Amino acid sequence: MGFLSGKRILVTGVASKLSIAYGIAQAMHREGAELAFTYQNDKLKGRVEEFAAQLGSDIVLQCDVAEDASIDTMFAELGKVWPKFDGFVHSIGFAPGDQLDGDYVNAVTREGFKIAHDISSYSFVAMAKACRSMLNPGSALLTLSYLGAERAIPNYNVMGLAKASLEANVRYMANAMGPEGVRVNAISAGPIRTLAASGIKDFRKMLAHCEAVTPIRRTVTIEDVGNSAAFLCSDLSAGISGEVVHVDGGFSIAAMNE
Amino acid sequence: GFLSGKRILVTGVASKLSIAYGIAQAMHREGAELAFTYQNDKLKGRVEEFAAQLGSDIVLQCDVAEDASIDTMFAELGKVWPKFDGFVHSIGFAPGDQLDGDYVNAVTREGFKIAHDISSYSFVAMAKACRSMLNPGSALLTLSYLGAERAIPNYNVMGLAKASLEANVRYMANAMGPEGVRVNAISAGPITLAHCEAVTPIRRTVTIEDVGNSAAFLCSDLSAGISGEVVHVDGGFSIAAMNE
Ligand SMILES: NC(=O)c1ccc[n+]([C@@H]2O[C@H](COP(=O)([O-])OP(=O)(O)OC[C@H]3O[C@@H](n4cnc5c(N)ncnc54)[C@H](O)[C@@H]3O)[C@@H](O)[C@H]2O)c1
Ligand SMILES: NC(=O)c1ccc[n+]([C@@H]2O[C@H](COP(=O)([O-])OP(=O)(O)OC[C@H]3O[C@@H](n4cnc5c(N)ncnc54)[C@H](O)[C@@H]3O)[C@@H](O)[C@H]2O)c1
Ligand SMILES: Cc1c(C2CN(C(=O)/C=C/c3cnc4[nH]c(=O)ccc4c3)C2)oc2ccccc12
Ligand SMILES: Cc1c(C2CN(C(=O)/C=C/c3cnc4[nH]c(=O)ccc4c3)C2)oc2ccccc12
Repeated sequence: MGFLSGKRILVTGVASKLSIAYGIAQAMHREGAELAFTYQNDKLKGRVEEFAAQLGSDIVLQCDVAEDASIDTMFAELGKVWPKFDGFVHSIGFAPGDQLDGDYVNAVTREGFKIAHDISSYSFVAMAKACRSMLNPGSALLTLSYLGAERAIPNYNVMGLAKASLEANVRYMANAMGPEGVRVNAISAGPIRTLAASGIKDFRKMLAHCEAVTPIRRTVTIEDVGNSAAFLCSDLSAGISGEVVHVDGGFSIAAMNE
Repeated sequence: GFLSGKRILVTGVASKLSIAYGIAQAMHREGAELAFTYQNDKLKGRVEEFAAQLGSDIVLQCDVAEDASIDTMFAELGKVWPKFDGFVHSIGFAPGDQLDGDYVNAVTREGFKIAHDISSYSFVAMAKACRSMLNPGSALLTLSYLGAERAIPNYNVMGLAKASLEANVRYMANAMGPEGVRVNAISAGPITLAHCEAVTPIRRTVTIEDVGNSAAFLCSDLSAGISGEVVHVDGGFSIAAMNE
């Protein structure tokens, strides 16, 4: 048996085969995890349904985290099979295309601010509220974050005015939920390129440097991420709640090279 | 007067107890030329009254909720300070509702939006609206708390906005640096507003004067080498643990 044997985990944000959350799933299922899957809208149903086919899970349900009701009804349907389950993965994030443009001050708008903080940050706790009662004792939550949340990176702009908002969200959550036997963590992924660079400019060159400058001299993979995520979602990490773990190959710990 | 020859806009004065009041008090003390904002017909009275005390009387109606109010105040200010050297962001809100008991239970969609909207977005928003009036060696400032960095019971969604705000500060500095603008936050300790003393290194809380003279400094050219920085004016409470 692999660990997270015995566990039921819901995994959000699975757009593709190179979708990171595809990695989180892989690692988990590879370790005998029974999963469940949400898709955003009818456009992604497909499709993700098939990926869940691959990973041996029936459960396939719409969930547009913009709407409290959609999250409610999602979980309600999920309860039909999983009266209880053991945590979910939050690999959701968005900010209107225009938002991640050039100069931050220029580009950022109240609405772009609103959406980015709603979808990449609030949504995570939104889900936690709706399924709080459905969490077994010893279940864990995870969400995915970036170094933007910690530092100013061009054309990331409002994204971590969000990821920072989301980074604290982790903490307060982990704080409110421990008493009842729940751990909230987050992985600071390096890059790692998936459907997200669909608003990120300058990307082709962006990876090489920072590959020559990462302590390990390669970018981390959806496997590398999937792998720390599965551990952070398994009982092996029983003593880790409220921590923002970096999986960037050590990128954020170097400086001035070369 | 190490702040002399400078024109700074202070927001968020509402009482003698206000942080912004000590900031202004401290700022005039160092010969700064000051301007103020009110947010209510309520507040207009007191703010105007303190204006006279501090020798200035640029006093304008500004509610950071409305992108429109914002630009009109800046427009009105440009008439008297066509250009100036920065502003203090002593604002924060959560319709709370929110800062009572369990975090997850308390928090709501709207509540998350409103906190973030006023406590964090406002700060950049103003910055857009006066980009153009900012003289080189300008300084923006905002008042934060430790709840950004650590989960304080009952601070709840505010923590997340300050987190977002401090993020915001780092970005703003980075965007505005090529034009001589510095941005910083004071992570102030406990003291309008809304027993660390035993655990605090200096064995007392910071005071409006403490925070005052730091703002002053951060907004003067004496703090020339500091930008995008969250200075903990909390008496070293940030950095200690388990003091019996
Ligand atoms: N290098 C990277 O790509 C990188 C690095 C660090 C963190 N992250 C984070 O990891 C997560 C996954 O992004 P990714 O780029 O790896 O894969 P991705 O870009 O395919 O993930 C995007 C997901 O956003 C979701 N989404 C957007 N709006 C939604 C809504 N209203 N309702 C429901 N779902 C919605 C979709 O379900 C989609 O699967 C994001 O939170 C992202 O910020 C990515
Ligand atoms: N004293 C403390 O408890 C403490 C400690 C650390 C940090 N802070 C921070 O300092 C800042 C100021 O708080 P304070 O303690 O000085 O008193 P306060 O919170 O009463 O003053 C805040 C001011 O915000 C203004 N305001 C509210 N909504 C507004 C809007 N929509 N548009 C424009 N202005 C608006 C009001 O005029 C008010 O005087 C806040 O950002 C707070 O988070 C306060
Ligand atoms: C790597 C890397 C990233 C990672 C982190 N991931 C994201 O947060 C993506 C966010 C995002 C946010 N909003 C978006 N909106 C869109 O319309 C299309 C794609 C889109 C992506 C991609 O962001 C960077 C910004 C600057 C430089 C490098 C990176
Ligand atoms: C409080 C509060 C705020 C802002 C002002 N900020 C603060 O000054 C916060 C101070 C604070 C916040 N949390 C704290 N937590 C503690 O446990 C003990 C000290 C402590 C102090 C939060 O905006 C509001 C809007 C409506 C209603 C209440 C508030």
